[PDB]
Amino acid sequence: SIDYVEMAVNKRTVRMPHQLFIGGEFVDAEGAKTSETINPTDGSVICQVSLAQVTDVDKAVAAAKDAFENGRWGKISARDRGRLMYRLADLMEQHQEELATIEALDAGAVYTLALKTHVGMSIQTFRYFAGWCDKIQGSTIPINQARPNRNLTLTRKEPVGVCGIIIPWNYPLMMLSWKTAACLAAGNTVVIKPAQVTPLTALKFAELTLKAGIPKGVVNVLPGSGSLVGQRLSDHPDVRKIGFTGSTEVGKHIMKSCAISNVKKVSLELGGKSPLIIFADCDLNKAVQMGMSSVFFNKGENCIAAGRLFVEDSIHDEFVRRVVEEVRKMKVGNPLDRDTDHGPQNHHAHLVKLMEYCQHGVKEGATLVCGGNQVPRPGFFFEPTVFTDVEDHMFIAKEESFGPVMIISRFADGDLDAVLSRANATEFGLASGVFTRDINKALYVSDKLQAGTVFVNTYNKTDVAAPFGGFKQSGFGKDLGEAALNEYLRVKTVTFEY
Amino acid sequence: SIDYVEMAVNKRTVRMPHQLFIGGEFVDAEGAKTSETINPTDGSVICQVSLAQVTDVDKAVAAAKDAFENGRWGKISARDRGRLMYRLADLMEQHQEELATIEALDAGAVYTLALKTHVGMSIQTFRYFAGWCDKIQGSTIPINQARPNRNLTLTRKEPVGVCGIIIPWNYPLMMLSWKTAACLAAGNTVVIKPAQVTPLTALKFAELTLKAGIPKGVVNVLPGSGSLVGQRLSDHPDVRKIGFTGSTEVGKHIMKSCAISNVKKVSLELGGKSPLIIFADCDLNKAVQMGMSSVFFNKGENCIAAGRLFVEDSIHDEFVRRVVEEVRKMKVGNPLDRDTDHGPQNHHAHLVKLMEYCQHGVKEGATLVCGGNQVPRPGFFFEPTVFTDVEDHMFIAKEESFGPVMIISRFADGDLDAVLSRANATEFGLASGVFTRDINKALYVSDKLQAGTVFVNTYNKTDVAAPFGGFKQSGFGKDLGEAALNEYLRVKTVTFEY
Amino acid sequence: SIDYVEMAVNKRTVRMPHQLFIGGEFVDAEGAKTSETINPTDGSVICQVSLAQVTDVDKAVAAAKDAFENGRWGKISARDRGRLMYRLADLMEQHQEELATIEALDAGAVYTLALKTHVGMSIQTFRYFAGWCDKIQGSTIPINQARPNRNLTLTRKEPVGVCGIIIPWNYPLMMLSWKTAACLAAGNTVVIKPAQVTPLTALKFAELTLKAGIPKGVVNVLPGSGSLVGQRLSDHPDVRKIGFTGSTEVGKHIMKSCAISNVKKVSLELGGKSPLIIFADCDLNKAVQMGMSSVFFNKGENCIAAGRLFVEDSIHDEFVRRVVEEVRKMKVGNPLDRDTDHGPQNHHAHLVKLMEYCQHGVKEGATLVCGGNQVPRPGFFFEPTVFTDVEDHMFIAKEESFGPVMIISRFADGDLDAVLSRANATEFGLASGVFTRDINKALYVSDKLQAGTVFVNTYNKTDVAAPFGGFKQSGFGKDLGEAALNEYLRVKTVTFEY
Amino acid sequence: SIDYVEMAVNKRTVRMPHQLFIGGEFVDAEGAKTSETINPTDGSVICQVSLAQVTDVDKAVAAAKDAFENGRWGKISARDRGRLMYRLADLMEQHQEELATIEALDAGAVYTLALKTHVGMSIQTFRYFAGWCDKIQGSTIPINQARPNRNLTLTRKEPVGVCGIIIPWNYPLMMLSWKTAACLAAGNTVVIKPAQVTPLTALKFAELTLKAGIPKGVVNVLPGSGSLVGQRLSDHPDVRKIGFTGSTEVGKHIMKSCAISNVKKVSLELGGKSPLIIFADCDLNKAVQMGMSSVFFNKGENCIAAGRLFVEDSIHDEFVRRVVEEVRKMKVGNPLDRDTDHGPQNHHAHLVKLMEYCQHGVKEGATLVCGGNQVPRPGFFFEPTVFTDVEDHMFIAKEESFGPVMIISRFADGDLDAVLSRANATEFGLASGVFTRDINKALYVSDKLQAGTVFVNTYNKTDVAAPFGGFKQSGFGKDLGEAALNEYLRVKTVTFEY
Ligand SMILES: Cc1cc2c(C(C)C)c(O)c(O)c(C=O)c2c(O)c1-c1c(C)cc2c(C(C)C)c(O)c(O)c(C=O)c2c1O
Repeated sequence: SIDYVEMAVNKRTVRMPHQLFIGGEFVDAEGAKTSETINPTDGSVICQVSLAQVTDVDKAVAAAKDAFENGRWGKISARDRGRLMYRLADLMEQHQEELATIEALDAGAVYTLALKTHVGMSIQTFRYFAGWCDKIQGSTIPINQARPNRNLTLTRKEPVGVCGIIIPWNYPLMMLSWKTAACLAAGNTVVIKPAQVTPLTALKFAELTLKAGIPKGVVNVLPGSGSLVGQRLSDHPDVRKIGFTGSTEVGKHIMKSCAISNVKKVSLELGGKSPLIIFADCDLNKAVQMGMSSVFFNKGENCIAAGRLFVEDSIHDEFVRRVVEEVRKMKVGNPLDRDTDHGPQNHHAHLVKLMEYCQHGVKEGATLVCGGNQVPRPGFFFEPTVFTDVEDHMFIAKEESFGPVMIISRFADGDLDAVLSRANATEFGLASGVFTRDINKALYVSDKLQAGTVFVNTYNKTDVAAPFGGFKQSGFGKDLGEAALNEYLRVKTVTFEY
Repeated sequence: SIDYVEMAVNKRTVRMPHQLFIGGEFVDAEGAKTSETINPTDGSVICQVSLAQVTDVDKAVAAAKDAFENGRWGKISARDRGRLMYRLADLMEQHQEELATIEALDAGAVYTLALKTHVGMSIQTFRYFAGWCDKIQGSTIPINQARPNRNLTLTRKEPVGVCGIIIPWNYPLMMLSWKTAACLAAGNTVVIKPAQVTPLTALKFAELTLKAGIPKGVVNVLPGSGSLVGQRLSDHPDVRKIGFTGSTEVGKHIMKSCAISNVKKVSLELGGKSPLIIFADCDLNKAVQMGMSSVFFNKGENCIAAGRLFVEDSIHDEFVRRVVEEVRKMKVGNPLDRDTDHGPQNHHAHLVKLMEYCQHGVKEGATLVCGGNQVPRPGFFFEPTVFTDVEDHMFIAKEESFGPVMIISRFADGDLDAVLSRANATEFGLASGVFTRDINKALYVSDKLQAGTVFVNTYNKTDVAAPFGGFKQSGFGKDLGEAALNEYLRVKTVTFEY
Repeated sequence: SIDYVEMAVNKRTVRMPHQLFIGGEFVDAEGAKTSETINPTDGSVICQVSLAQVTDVDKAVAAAKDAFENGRWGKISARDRGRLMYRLADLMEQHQEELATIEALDAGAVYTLALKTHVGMSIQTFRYFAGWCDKIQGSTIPINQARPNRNLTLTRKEPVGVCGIIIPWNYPLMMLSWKTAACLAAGNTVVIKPAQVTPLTALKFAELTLKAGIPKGVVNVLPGSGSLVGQRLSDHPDVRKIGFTGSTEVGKHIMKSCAISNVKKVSLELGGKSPLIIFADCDLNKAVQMGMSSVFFNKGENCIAAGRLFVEDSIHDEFVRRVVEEVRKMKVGNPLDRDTDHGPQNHHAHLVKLMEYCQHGVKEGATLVCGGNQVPRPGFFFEPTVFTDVEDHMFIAKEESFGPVMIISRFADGDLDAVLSRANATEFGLASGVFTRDINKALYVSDKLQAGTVFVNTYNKTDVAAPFGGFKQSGFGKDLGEAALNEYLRVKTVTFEY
Repeated sequence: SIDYVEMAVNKRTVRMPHQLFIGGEFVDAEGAKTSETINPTDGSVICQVSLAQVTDVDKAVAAAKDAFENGRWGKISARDRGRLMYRLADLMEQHQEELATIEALDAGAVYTLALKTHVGMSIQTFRYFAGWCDKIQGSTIPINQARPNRNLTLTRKEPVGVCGIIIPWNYPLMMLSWKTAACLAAGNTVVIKPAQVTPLTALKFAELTLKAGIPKGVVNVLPGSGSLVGQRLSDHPDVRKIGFTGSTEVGKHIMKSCAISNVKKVSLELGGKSPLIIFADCDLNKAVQMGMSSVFFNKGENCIAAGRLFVEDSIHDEFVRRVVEEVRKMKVGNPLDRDTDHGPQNHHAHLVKLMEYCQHGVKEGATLVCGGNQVPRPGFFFEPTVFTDVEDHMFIAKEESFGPVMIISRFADGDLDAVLSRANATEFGLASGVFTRDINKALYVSDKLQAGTVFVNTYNKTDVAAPFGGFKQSGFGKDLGEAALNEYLRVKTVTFEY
């Protein structure tokens, strides 16, 4: 009998769950504590959400150890687990207008992608990663056949324990499923520390599993403070695995728990500085458009998006002045409004956090080729900014903006390794990109970039079986791929003899 | 023109290298600093060995970045790399009397295994792991074939960088090669922080590569202090990977560098508490002998050896009183002496470090069924001790002895899960064992033990293609196997389109 | 608008397809030719089925070359192919009472397995082998990196062409899916030459794909004469691959087309002489029961079933006299009748074909310990026969019975290699078996048997990811496993350079 | 005490073995039968070689079943087998002047490649394929873990039996080793039916194994008649495997034994019609030279060499008239003579067999742009011929020449699929080629060619780890690669339970 302040918004009764779903039920935090959520389109508040404490971390990793151990999920055969996980996708996509508008409402994400991605892109990873439940294998090798005896082996892939779930702030709901598939499938159960700014898409998901009847205590979400609930899950002895994506900061401090508390594996992701090295030889009509889609996607709140958009001289002002036109083409409106092409940032201070970045570089001597300050309306709409020719020593060409701020640079006509060593030199080593058509110019674009997905001639390809991770300065541990069930599952050995 | 105080010992001119082989040559430490080595058979000293400083860690990870980058090893085709690594095995096994007697002399290891293991067991892993040089593969998947375009992919396996080499103290030379194969092969070069108590087997190896002409700066060894040279390699920015085996201690403090300095992967191993659950149903003649070989091997200095030798009641005193006879059968003598069946421990205080362990349990109420104190001769020979019936709460049945101290326990006749939950409860989760013949009693021995190599009906199988690692409380990262070239090699992605 | 003589039988409207589904539709043979089907429970006929000609083999391998080339299946991306193949499993298992009762009706298979296997066992291999559609890989090696140039490679796995489908007679429907998964998945399309005695389970499957909307001309089934339709598919130039299981005869004559017509690969399976070497040490209660289930399964029409049931002396009459009781325990009734434990053979003359086998050995001097002749009822029920002690030179201990005729032999108490060389000497080298508990007696049971699945302590394990084939005298080419997509997919090479 | 008519030729005592090395010794054929060898440089004879009978095929496959079964090779551990096979490479390359000049003398091969390839290229495949002796693996999967029991598996890779060795006529010695590595390594032994025209390089190899002391009866070579010794090995029951490369003819008649005699696997290769589709965009200086090296290599006796050298219009006469100059540049001389760039064909009538091919096309209307008839000197030197513009219907543009007869065609400037469908239409589907630099023109060159090694921008790369085979009309079964030990080794299954 969970309570909801029923929100008949966007032609649908939005019920975004408030409680802390634990032990089979949604419940409040310590003493009926709470934590609100913000309407980023206006700065408004939406509703009340309980915010757990260190009172709860004693409860989640002990109550979600029920599903792991005793009930249905702990032991049911390989089929119905996926077959139950698969039925989730049956209910969920039916209610995309729930997860579309909600994530259109929670994190202000535009409705146009709120339908395609914010439910659709989740519908895929439910069914692609619900695959390997009854399909995962041993691989068991030729042990020493010890004469005069006869030997054997069979290693295997086994679940680990209980896991940590730190969804980032930017992509709240869809990046729940991207970490609700590779975690549950490996045999274990989950306990989620969502983003509390937009936790209402996250908490909305588990209610469907309620009807969907997954074994009790298999999935439990947990809003909370920044580094208490995270740390309290970051140090508990019971927890076995840990999922997070966010700043570069939290890890080097959170990764000191893992040197101490319980040596359990770690899974952290950091934002990046993808250099999108556009030559001019590619089709200039698409060198700008998908180039313009390369950065300004989903109002700039893109995880890997390339904020250093190199261009050859021959098309720069061309690419600029055309893109300069394209910077004007966008729509700023209600994300649930179909025509909306640009919405507000996630949060209030962050629009500040982006603007000074603009202000930083502009003071350096940066060609503020448009905007750079807040769109003059409630919420935190920001003017899509376009710098120019900013070299590396400046502060804008090193910091992660976290905004739709196209921050160009430039090089010599046809350069391969030098300026791309201005694409190679950034320590944020997540993504990359390139455009080209003569691929005697894509033979040296993708070999040498020490990046984690060394694209060529495209970008923006959020698709389920693209196995993904990051290199040095944005984490380790791969998501959205087969290795996702490479670490999540523990390797046993055996060694018989007769 | 390296200098050696030529040691014509054991019918052979022992030249154990003293210097710090860097930049292509063996050289001394800071200001001609040194660090001695101990003769564990007598407590004597052998010779002088320079001990590097933080002056050197600026030199190794910058000079061994030469082989990686510019010379032969950085770029030569896949064949001659193994073909050069393979020629190493041509020279080395010819001089087993070098690495046999030396390791018979350095770490006091008996000659009987000094020939079979301390060179022979190294001769294997040179040639089994010199295999995959020109044999390692991509595995490149079906990317979204994006209509109306046509797509592709090809991931790959790439070297990482420069690595850290902390050979443990116990198995000095052979465990060099076990980490001189999986490291060099992946494309990178190596820099070795050996055990300085017995660094003279370690430093002896690289001289053969000198004749063997491996590319310069590919292999460089480095004696040094405990946690300076280790830490100074534990924090440098240049270093990319790190190899160590030793105490459980150093990691939880060393693993705080990896949360900070440069996030590079880690590879650490800790000693263990393998419960060797001998039923009586196995052949009692071999239930004792290989059981007796299960612990007392190479004078107790065994990395995974089972120091909790469970036995059913029916054979306990039988297994005891027979093994009690077998505890007497052993030889204590010069390890290079063929008849020697038991030598001294590694080091002086450690024989203390083992004896109080004996003294600890005996004060608890432990049946000191023999010995327990130092063999009355120079060096640090120790009397093979046999306790009995020691339950878990005591200090001996929880601590790692690090000695040939057979520390029994006991259970009910035919028990499967309970007493093996006294085999399951220890957090040192490296090895295991079991004996049995009716393998309706090996169906529940090996499934449930949360250990890393869940043996059945044998033990002691140091062989090259037995892929090995540890579980929770002794590290993470697998050695001596195919996954050894699973982490050492970085995964790239590509994504074309036409 | 396919026609069906609607059969409201077994509480369900059996529509078993009659036509020759080609070019997208079910259609009749040459000139409206036909070929009937037999009710094996009674000798009755069920309905009319067109029987194609050499008029059709010009049509199938030219019309099913449509799906391969132009329509949806030829080019759709990796996902929906499985996603369309997966939706097949959505419809099909819903109508198990169709494929259960039909195969309960077509081939007289008992309903008890008609539900579990004759639809259930097909439901698995739809979903396990619908896996590898979007999951199959290249594996692309280190080509000579030719200095002063720079090289590469990427091999791949590609579909072959059009294939040949000869389902055997015994397991009509379920062995359709076992060859409807590994064939379709590799990129190609299929054309089926089913068993015309029981083609009504086979032809029933493709109607569901009609609703299931697989690309046109991807699947086409074809009843026909014995060695015309088979030969006419055995010699056509267009056909690229060929699937068949049946007698040892047809191949050595059919394999002369492959030396001539078009050199395309071949896939043939032959029945076998699995020696099921039961020691007595195994649990005698299960040494008989699963031993009795080892032969008499699905009324003896078992593909690999062990018809030489060795036993130690100590239990022979015991195992006999108990099994002698068990030979009486069985039910002979309507296969769709739940209590039915034994049904008729497939066909009329075959019950003859089995009885003389009985008659053969009995004339030799065989202890006809029960029955041996026809059950006195319509259809062709046969009395479960049990011989004894028949040695090898006789005709029964060499011929394939193709019946539930438990044909024992015997040996010395505890013999390992000699009598098992009466298990080793038979050239039918498909299966094997053994029972044992002390597995110092399963150390020499399974090493030396030159068989294709060298079982120990079980049998009867028809499961999807058990990769299966045969050795010398029963074919070559493996089914029900990963190598199934090892041959079906052609290996390309490439070799770049820059 | 083998006899040799000692030939102190080429500054070295050529001992080419005459006998039939069987049962450990070299011996003569039936009744001291013989079979000569021809000096192709002059038509001269070299010496006497016994030619076995069907008297011998009773001896080889029974005497070489000794090594397989009883002696050293049957059972010695994995190391020394390669270690003995590896020592072969120690002796053999030392005597390259033996195998260089001999093959310079036997098959008239030029000394320039007689050193690099005819011993050097053999020295590689001895050591690359002597690798996998002690390195080959199981791969043993997750069998149904059948609750309430606990299951396992371990498949493996096992030797097959005795094999058939039909070295072709063209590349006599080096193609011995290419089939002396993948055969011996898999556990079995070998019996060689070499080319009797040039059997003196072949028979020369096994003498070194005599000193090299491989286990007796592991290797036995056998000169003989065309289709008796081949057929007599083609039908024997004992033989298990079969190796041959030669005409397209012998197989479709020899492959009728395999449908009958003993169903054992088959390995046959046929010559090809590689279309070497040179665009003009590639460097025209190398478009001719390596193009000219693409066909005229080792005096035209090239197994896969592209005898249909397409060219764009823009460079045709250019490529022609320059290559026309290059057709003149070559040297015709003694193959052991260093300056020799062109030698005679293998045999007397074959130079006829090539000339009428010239005569065939020239009568069709072919531009005989040079030569076309015999070089006017003893032996069978042939004038390097260059046709032009010959379209497909003619006889020269369909037949395999088997000569250095550059037989051009032509197309439209920049054509991709049409004229390459004159590269795609030939049913000889072994090799291919292409030149290009803008690899928007190598994106459609290599995808669609139904060939077995779909080259781009190079050719002529005989290297050991290039896994090789053929497509439809030149055989099946891959050589010089990892799959070479994919078929040669039989797959076992096991299936335990507890
Ligand atoms: C991967 C693939 C899947 C296809 C499928 C799926 C959905 C089953 C079809 O259904 C289908 O109809 C296809 C036919 O078009 C088809 C197809 O062509 C390819 C393909 C492609 C796109 C490019 C290749 C290249 C490029 C660099 C040009 C190679 O270099 C190369 O070597 C290849 C070979 O491996 C190679 C190749 O196989």
